[PDB]
Amino acid sequence: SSFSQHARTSGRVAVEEVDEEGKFVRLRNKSNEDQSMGNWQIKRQNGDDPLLTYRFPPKFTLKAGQVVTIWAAGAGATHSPPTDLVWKAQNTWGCGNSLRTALINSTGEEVAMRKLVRS
Amino acid sequence: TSQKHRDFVAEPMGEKPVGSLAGIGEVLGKKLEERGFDKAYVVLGQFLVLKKDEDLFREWLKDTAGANAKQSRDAFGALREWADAFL
Amino acid sequence: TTSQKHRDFVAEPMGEKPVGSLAGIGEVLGKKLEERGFDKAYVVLGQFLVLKKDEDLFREWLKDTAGANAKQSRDAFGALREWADAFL
Amino acid sequence: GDNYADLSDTELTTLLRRYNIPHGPVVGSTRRLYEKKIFEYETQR
Repeated sequence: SSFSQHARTSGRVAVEEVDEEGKFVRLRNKSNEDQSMGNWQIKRQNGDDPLLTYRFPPKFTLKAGQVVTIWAAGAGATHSPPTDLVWKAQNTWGCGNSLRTALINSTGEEVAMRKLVRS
Repeated sequence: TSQKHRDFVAEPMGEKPVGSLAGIGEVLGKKLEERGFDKAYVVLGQFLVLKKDEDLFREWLKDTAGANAKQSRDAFGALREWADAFL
Repeated sequence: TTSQKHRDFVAEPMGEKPVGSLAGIGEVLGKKLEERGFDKAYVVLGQFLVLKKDEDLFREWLKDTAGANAKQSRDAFGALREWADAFL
Repeated sequence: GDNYADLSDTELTTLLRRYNIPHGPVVGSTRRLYEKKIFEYETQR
């Protein structure tokens, strides 16, 4: 699909799917235990563009095995916590030939990443 | 691109054996282990101290463990893609 | 007991950070490492990995190659080791 | 015996720089490779 994928997951939550056309980022708690994600951040680096930062609410739990999808404002999704969050101030996650989406925890450490790169 | 390449570059390598690296066939992998490059990360290290340079790396792999051109090309390519994603 | 420099190095992939970003690499030490060709942190990572993450070989190499003292080689080793456990 | 194995790591680096041979640092696992580069360079005059 022109994009190759590379992923690192060091804790319970993975960056499971990144839409190539910038509509959403999808996280999955791939473990059997709930994950507190209060004040976690998704950081999206597209090529040489300015960095995009989405902050989770000060309290947020991704339950065991469950998924949360963060939608860009332009996708037209329905805001419905905790499975579907809309990023109302940002129109797209961004496109290009190198899309890097990192999950950062509350103390500033990168705990998961998914990178898409096109030939 | 090969399956071995895609499986190696898709995720962190940790302590995978040197044969997990694309291009590392059976004899090549045995020769690398005898020379102390038993894990993929040790070959990564050599790639990094050669400053990711293709010609230096492929010449080192050929002279140290007898890699042919296709093997050294695929090992180099796999390490460069891995490092671009994970370093 | 851990420094901000250390915490910032192990928190994320090192990419193309200069050698001076690694914990324990002070001003004089980093300049001597750059003169020996170690301009980026990842080149020091490379030497760490080819020495098979061995503490004694790595710290002795850093002392004899670039004049690092015991505290500096301890902190650089610790930060490289913790980074590799998290990201390699 | 061999003028290339007897060079110190510093002298090796000086020769790599003097001859404009692209290189990273001289370490144990790169010593043999750079000795060969200098040998080949000096053979091509």
